Amino acid sequence: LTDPIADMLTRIRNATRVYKESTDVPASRFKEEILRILAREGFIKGYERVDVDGKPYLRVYLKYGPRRQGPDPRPEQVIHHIRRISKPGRRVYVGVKEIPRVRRGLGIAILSTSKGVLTDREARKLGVGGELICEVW
Amino acid sequence: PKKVLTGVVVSDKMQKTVTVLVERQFPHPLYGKVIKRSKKYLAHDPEEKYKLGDVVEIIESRPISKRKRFRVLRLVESGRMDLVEKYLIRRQNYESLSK
Amino acid sequence: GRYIGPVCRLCRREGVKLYLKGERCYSPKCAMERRPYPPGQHGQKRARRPSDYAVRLREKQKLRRIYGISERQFRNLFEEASKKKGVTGSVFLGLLESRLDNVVYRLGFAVSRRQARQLVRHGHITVNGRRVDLPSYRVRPGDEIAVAEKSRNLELIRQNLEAMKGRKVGPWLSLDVEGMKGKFLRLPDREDLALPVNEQLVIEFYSR
Amino acid sequence: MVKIRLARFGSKHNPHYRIVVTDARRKRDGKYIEKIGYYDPRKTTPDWLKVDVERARYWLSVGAQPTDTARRLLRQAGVFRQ
Amino acid sequence: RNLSALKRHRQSLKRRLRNKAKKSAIKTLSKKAIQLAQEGKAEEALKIMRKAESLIDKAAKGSTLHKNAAARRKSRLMRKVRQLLEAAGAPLIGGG
Amino acid sequence: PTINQLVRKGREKVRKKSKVPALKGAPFRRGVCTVVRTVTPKKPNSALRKVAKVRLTSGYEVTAYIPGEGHNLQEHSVVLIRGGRVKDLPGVRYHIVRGVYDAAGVKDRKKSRSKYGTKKPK
RNA sequence: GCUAAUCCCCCAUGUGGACCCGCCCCUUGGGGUGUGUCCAAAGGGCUUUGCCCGCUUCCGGAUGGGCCCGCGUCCCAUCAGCUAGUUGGUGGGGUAAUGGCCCACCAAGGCGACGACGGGUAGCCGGUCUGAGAGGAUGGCCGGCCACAGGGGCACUGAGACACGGGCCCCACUCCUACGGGAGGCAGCAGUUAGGAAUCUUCCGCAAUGGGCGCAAGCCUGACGGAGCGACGCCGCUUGGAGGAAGAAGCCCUUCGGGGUGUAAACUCCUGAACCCGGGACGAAACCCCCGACGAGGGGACUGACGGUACCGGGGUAAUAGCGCCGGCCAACUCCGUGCCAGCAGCCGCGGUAAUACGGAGGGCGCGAGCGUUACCCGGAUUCACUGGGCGUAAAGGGCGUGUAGGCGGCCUGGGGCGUCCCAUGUGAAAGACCACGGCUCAACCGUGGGGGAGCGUGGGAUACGCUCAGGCUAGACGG
RNA sequence: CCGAGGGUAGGGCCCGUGACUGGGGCGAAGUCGUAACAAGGUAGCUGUACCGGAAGGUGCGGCUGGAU
Ligand code: SF4
Ligand SMILES: [Mg+2]
Ligand SMILES: [Mg+2]
Ligand SMILES: [Mg+2]
Ligand SMILES: [Mg+2]
Ligand SMILES: [Mg+2]
Ligand SMILES: [Mg+2]
Ligand SMILES: [Mg+2]
Ligand SMILES: [Mg+2]
Ligand SMILES: [Mg+2]
Ligand SMILES: [Mg+2]
Ligand SMILES: [Mg+2]
Ligand SMILES: [Mg+2]
Ligand SMILES: [Mg+2]
Ligand SMILES: [Mg+2]
Ligand SMILES: [Mg+2]
Ligand SMILES: [Mg+2]
Ligand SMILES: [Mg+2]
Ligand SMILES: [Mg+2]
Ligand SMILES: [Mg+2]
Ligand SMILES: [Mg+2]
Ligand SMILES: [Mg+2]
Ligand SMILES: [Mg+2]
Ligand SMILES: [Mg+2]
Ligand SMILES: [Mg+2]
Ligand SMILES: [Mg+2]
Ligand SMILES: [Mg+2]
Ligand SMILES: [Mg+2]
Ligand SMILES: [Mg+2]
Ligand SMILES: [Mg+2]
Ligand SMILES: [Mg+2]
Ligand SMILES: [Mg+2]
Ligand SMILES: [Mg+2]
Ligand SMILES: [Mg+2]
Ligand SMILES: [Mg+2]
Ligand SMILES: [Mg+2]
Ligand SMILES: [Mg+2]
Ligand SMILES: [Mg+2]
Ligand SMILES: [Mg+2]
Ligand SMILES: [Mg+2]
Ligand SMILES: [Mg+2]
Ligand SMILES: [Mg+2]
Ligand SMILES: [Mg+2]
Ligand SMILES: [Mg+2]
Ligand SMILES: [Mg+2]
Ligand SMILES: [Mg+2]
Ligand SMILES: [Mg+2]
Ligand SMILES: [Mg+2]
Ligand SMILES: [Mg+2]
Ligand SMILES: [Mg+2]
Ligand SMILES: [Mg+2]
Ligand SMILES: [Mg+2]
Ligand SMILES: [Mg+2]
Ligand SMILES: [Mg+2]
Ligand SMILES: [Mg+2]
Ligand SMILES: [Mg+2]
Ligand SMILES: [Mg+2]
Ligand SMILES: [Mg+2]
Ligand SMILES: [Mg+2]
Ligand SMILES: [Mg+2]
Ligand SMILES: [Mg+2]
Ligand SMILES: [Mg+2]
Ligand SMILES: [Mg+2]
Ligand SMILES: [Mg+2]
Ligand SMILES: [Mg+2]
Ligand SMILES: [Mg+2]
Ligand SMILES: [Mg+2]
Ligand SMILES: [Mg+2]
Ligand SMILES: [Mg+2]
Ligand SMILES: [Mg+2]
Ligand SMILES: [Mg+2]
Ligand SMILES: [Mg+2]
Ligand SMILES: [Mg+2]
Ligand SMILES: [Mg+2]
Ligand SMILES: [Mg+2]
Ligand SMILES: [Mg+2]
Ligand SMILES: [Mg+2]
Ligand SMILES: [Mg+2]
Ligand SMILES: [Mg+2]
Ligand SMILES: [Mg+2]
Ligand SMILES: [Mg+2]
Ligand SMILES: [Mg+2]
Ligand SMILES: [Mg+2]
Ligand SMILES: [Mg+2]
Ligand SMILES: [Mg+2]
Ligand SMILES: [Mg+2]
Ligand SMILES: [Mg+2]
Ligand SMILES: [Mg+2]
Ligand SMILES: [Mg+2]
Ligand SMILES: [Mg+2]
Ligand SMILES: [Mg+2]
Repeated sequence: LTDPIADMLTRIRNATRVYKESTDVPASRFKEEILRILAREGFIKGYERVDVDGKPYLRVYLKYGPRRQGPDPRPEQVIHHIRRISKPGRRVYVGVKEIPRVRRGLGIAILSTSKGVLTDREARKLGVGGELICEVW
Repeated sequence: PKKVLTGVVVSDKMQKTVTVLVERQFPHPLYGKVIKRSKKYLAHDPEEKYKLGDVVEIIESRPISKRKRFRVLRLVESGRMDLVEKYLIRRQNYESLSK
Repeated sequence: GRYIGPVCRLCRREGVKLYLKGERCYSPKCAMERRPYPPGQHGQKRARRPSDYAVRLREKQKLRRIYGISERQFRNLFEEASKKKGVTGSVFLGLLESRLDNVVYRLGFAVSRRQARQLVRHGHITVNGRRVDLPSYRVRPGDEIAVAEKSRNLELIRQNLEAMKGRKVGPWLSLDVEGMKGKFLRLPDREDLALPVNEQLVIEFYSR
Repeated sequence: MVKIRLARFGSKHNPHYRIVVTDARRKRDGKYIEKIGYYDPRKTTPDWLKVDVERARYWLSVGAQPTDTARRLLRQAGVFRQ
Repeated sequence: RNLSALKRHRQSLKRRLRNKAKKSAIKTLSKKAIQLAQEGKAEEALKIMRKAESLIDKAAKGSTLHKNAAARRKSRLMRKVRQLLEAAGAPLIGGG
Repeated sequence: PTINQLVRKGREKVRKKSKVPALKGAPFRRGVCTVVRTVTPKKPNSALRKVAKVRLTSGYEVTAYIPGEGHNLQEHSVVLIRGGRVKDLPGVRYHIVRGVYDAAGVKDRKKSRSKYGTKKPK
């Protein structure tokens, strides 16, 4: 496994697309800090540290919209979109002045900075930059 | 200031001179990724005290010879032959890239 | 220079009276009153559906034909508007308006912009005192647009000054007849002019 | 020596010099060492002359030599008032 | 077809004479003195060495030697003479 | 390709192949005609196209089109040429400029006259 | 053969400065000090026991430079190996100065897939052009650096040159001549010729800015300031304006009733480019002279190539329009002629007797002292794709393993802080560009002010992710 | 001594050109046949090999991208 982070985000996207209530990803005090952004910003209900076969995991509680009318009754997603930016193949770093506005504000860019994991909004607030972990909307 | 660089000694087969290999990273100007590039400096060692495997710092200095414009500033670590291997194995591999 | 030919065919092609003459524009001897179909052998033939391209060309040509201005000059203004702050469609109409010869025709000193040119060109006009005979002078707020003293006493300008006495003049202008002088109050809000131009279609012409 | 003089900018029949400190061996309109004011011989605006006077005294203090018709525009701005 | 650049060449030729002339002597003497100091012959070496040192600094007054050349020439003279005398010694006059 | 692959090999800016080499970077080039004659065009056309083989100041010898109805070109006719092939006569890649050197304009053109070096009439 | 000097030399004089040795600070050859040694000079002019311009040695400044280092700088790997002054060392030579820059000896090294060596192409930058941007393309004019001065080599003079209009030599070419001999170097401004698709007057002036010499008067200045030619470009302006028929003639169409050109013309009136007449600049106030003190300061005078031009006044004539296109893309349609011919053509395609596609015509569309064509650059081209593409069948998975370099890499904890991120500060010239204002009647053009940036140096700071060191783990992997 | 260059001798790369020659592209108004496309009238294609005026054929092995 070469990208624990992408692996997580993908475990989610994959789950969210068949409408699972939850899905578990292998635990990391960094992966957590990202989920701590994902829930706070209201993309997930939240997470809890559980265990599977003795091994530390993060069970992640997924969130969607109403049932819908039409021949396809499947609800809208709350996480419509989530994708790595920086990767191990190509680390992506931004100064504060060049942090992107995801989707006109309606989405976020989580970022690892030396003031911890922030959103665009949060980063610009404390006025620091860093590795741009990913984007969600 | 006088530019200072840190690197491994890869040759001591000269008298009063060592070859110090300095490495650096930098984002690719277009493709973003952090990439390494390295370069050998001939460093003045009047004392023949620096040896193969030494990780050292060298300081840009007034020219000593053609090609020698750095003196060894000071030792940093001893015995990194594992680096010297990296370099040497690459040179040795060159015998296979010919015709 | 400017167009200088049969001017009625213009209106006829545009399908709209543009008031390019002055007096005759208002009579029933107006071309568009007699033959409101396009000039030449084919105007009576049934029009076929104009292309999108067609449409925007026409709108631009019309706005341009009104001011009798050369296409280069038109263009240079429009660009000027695209660098200038705000809404380009506005500013463009505004900047088209702040031209001397238009202001002069706006303030009524002549019956046609065509006539209002030859007036500026023949040095019969002034701004803030000084004589100006450049039809393209970009007039700013505050500017006093007079008749030449030596030109005040002239038949044509008399007859044309007399026709202005109680005619009201755009919210962005003031006219002091007898005193033969007028004032550029501000740049025109779009509403302040009501030209048969969807100037939006113009921006769209130049974005191809 | 280092000199203080007029570099002609502007355009044809429309002079606009920059009183300027440059090396004597430069070309007229060349790289100057420092700009220190301007001069409009046609006098066509409220301030057709200006001089950083605190500066022009430094360059002088340290050996710059003004041209003739620069000396004047430095007198007229009273860099010489004792 | 004419100039005062001609004049300027005329003079160069003449300065050249005085220069070459001056530099010859300086070398002649330093060598003479280094030669003595090898087989030293202490007093005599030092005698000539002064005569060089004079001649060096004298050329340095003008365009012949740049003063640092003179410095450089002088330094290398003294270094040579002395260290030669150390295989035998001892310094008979001045100096120093 | 991976990002790495691109660090290693880069992307390749691809050059253009000029379609009028004989010009040698010139907008036009002078020449003399060797052969002046007619050529049959390819499917589905049919004609007797007028053509000159021209020897150039640029060392090259090419076939150039002679546009217009009728001309005055023969061997030794000095001619200016311009770029532009004639699609239906393969190998013809250049045009003779009428109205220049020994190539007359078209007698009696009224329309499109500049492209044919025919003067404004009475 | 003669004679002068700010020419040359000798001695004197030593604040100082140079050099060897010692010693103190400093730490590459920086500053100080003691002994020894060595080094200065030119006087000219006034109003003449006093000032001006010089001359000398030292120190600092300022400005201009030399050298050195990090990083950046195109195409071909069908160029993969290159290197004997080669890489290092010791001593010397040389220079302002380090250095294999040069030399002697010694050692056997230096470089290379992070692309050496080789070939090809190109002066580099500020910028310019395009592009939403990223990027691409480009380096003409202006500014900066470099390099060169018929092709080569060389040094001399000098603060500075290995010197475009200085010197030496060799070559190639041309010329002159009295036939013995000798001379040249426009890639300075003009100009000739050749080449070419193609690129200017053998103009005027030092009035202005600048430079050189001079105490100054001033002299020189093809730098420069201007004038000439050329729609080459951009910007500005003209060939008029108002009125004027249910609407002439001519010409085109026509179902022969009419439709078009067209308010277009005529004609009527108004203005008044050009032209004529008068006046007529800004650019020029310093230098100098006067008083004062040859300073500060006040006042006097000279001087304008452009140019009697711009411009101001008065008078005053209706006064150049051309080019492309009209099958679709693409805005603009009918008649005749032609009949797979003549021809058009950027792509698709038009023409074989009713062609909106050829040629002419009427009419129409687009621009207008321009319009078109050819060439080339970016664009459209997300068609080299970083932004921002792809590989079952469209072009595209290596025949398969094994493995070197490389690229990449699980969970937890600490140290370091390289990447990364923040702040401060220096640098980021000027012009250009962007925003504001202002001057030429506008504009173009031009001036003043403002706004920043990447990037790189320096100081400080942060530690999440990447890194690195250190210590744990067992989910990857390996083993029993 | 070094030294522009000159001379001698032998190498390397590149460009132009050459009797003749090999195929290639095109043209098309021709001769010969009909190899592929249908089970294309012998399923096709294929690497190799031998062979034949020519498309091609046959052997060996492979693929189905083969009709029934
Ligand atoms: S409006 Fe005036 S211009 Fe337009 S047609 Fe009627 S008359 Fe002619
Ligand atoms: Mg990305
Ligand atoms: Mg050395
Ligand atoms: Mg109106
Ligand atoms: Mg529309
Ligand atoms: Mg705008
Ligand atoms: Mg209106
Ligand atoms: Mg556009
Ligand atoms: Mg002289
Ligand atoms: Mg001798
Ligand atoms: Mg010298
Ligand atoms: Mg000296
Ligand atoms: Mg055909
Ligand atoms: Mg020829
Ligand atoms: Mg045509
Ligand atoms: Mg005497
Ligand atoms: Mg003495
Ligand atoms: Mg040797
Ligand atoms: Mg040495
Ligand atoms: Mg020197
Ligand atoms: Mg060497
Ligand atoms: Mg490298
Ligand atoms: Mg390569
Ligand atoms: Mg070459
Ligand atoms: Mg070149
Ligand atoms: Mg684009
Ligand atoms: Mg270039
Ligand atoms: Mg160019
Ligand atoms: Mg330049
Ligand atoms: Mg040379
Ligand atoms: Mg030369
Ligand atoms: Mg030449
Ligand atoms: Mg020469
Ligand atoms: Mg010279
Ligand atoms: Mg020379
Ligand atoms: Mg040189
Ligand atoms: Mg020079
Ligand atoms: Mg010359
Ligand atoms: Mg004789
Ligand atoms: Mg001779
Ligand atoms: Mg001559
Ligand atoms: Mg010329
Ligand atoms: Mg010619
Ligand atoms: Mg010129
Ligand atoms: Mg002068
Ligand atoms: Mg002067
Ligand atoms: Mg002087
Ligand atoms: Mg002259
Ligand atoms: Mg009628
Ligand atoms: Mg009618
Ligand atoms: Mg009629
Ligand atoms: Mg009319
Ligand atoms: Mg004046
Ligand atoms: Mg067109
Ligand atoms: Mg178009
Ligand atoms: Mg159409
Ligand atoms: Mg015919
Ligand atoms: Mg017909
Ligand atoms: Mg067509
Ligand atoms: Mg036609
Ligand atoms: Mg124009
Ligand atoms: Mg293109
Ligand atoms: Mg487009
Ligand atoms: Mg692109
Ligand atoms: Mg991509
Ligand atoms: Mg594709
Ligand atoms: Mg496979
Ligand atoms: Mg293989
Ligand atoms: Mg590995
Ligand atoms: Mg790693
Ligand atoms: Mg890790
Ligand atoms: Mg760090
Ligand atoms: Mg900065
Ligand atoms: Mg700037
Ligand atoms: Mg900006
Ligand atoms: Mg203004
Ligand atoms: Mg500015
Ligand atoms: Mg840590
Ligand atoms: Mg570990
Ligand atoms: Mg396991
Ligand atoms: Mg030799
Ligand atoms: Mg040789
Ligand atoms: Mg020779
Ligand atoms: Mg052949
Ligand atoms: Mg078969
Ligand atoms: Mg068959
Ligand atoms: Mg078959
Ligand atoms: Mg077979
Ligand atoms: Mg046979
Ligand atoms: Mg057989
Ligand atoms: Mg098989």
